[PDB]
Amino acid sequence: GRFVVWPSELDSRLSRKYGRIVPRSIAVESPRVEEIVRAAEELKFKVIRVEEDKLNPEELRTFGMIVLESPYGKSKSLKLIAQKIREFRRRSAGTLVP
Repeated sequence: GRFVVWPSELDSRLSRKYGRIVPRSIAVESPRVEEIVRAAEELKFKVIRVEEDKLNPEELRTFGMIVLESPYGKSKSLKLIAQKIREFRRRSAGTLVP
């Protein structure tokens, strides 16, 4: 259905109390809004709206939200998005370790 994606929800750097929803091993480090949008697009989700606000200032320096429509539930959608981002980054780096 339609739901919002907040980068913290799939960020492996974070604890669950602080917002991570996705299992630790599936989550990716510092998911960027642009990465989430591209992942959603590759998964053929419909991107409704993207908001990104960067303000000169700590943890509130960056704000980002993506409104998506997916054929799947939010939890499954988030897992697929996280996996797609990992795949993206690996493709670009072309290497496993630094």
